[PDB]
Amino acid sequence: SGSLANNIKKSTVIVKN
Amino acid sequence: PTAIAICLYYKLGETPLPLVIETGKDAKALQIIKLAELYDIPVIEDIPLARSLYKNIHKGQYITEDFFEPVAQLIRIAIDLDY
Repeated sequence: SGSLANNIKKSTVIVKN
Repeated sequence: PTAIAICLYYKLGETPLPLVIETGKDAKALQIIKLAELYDIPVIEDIPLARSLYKNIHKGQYITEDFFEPVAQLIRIAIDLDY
């Protein structure tokens, strides 16, 4: 648990539709 | 309708190319975007680019040549200059 949140926290940029 | 979110990670000297470290559709896309807000990660809406990345570049894969320049442009907009 927390892998998703930790990945987002360290992210550079999110692309969405 | 189908929500999509692609999470791109690039760290000079670690990642040789930008990496798709997380993806999501539907409920998981919504959660990715909530977390993006929480951590102040830039979110860019680009529907053709999101769909194409989602189809082509799976979680844990580096971007491929078709994406190099469009993703560079996002990185330039998004990078924290730390001052």
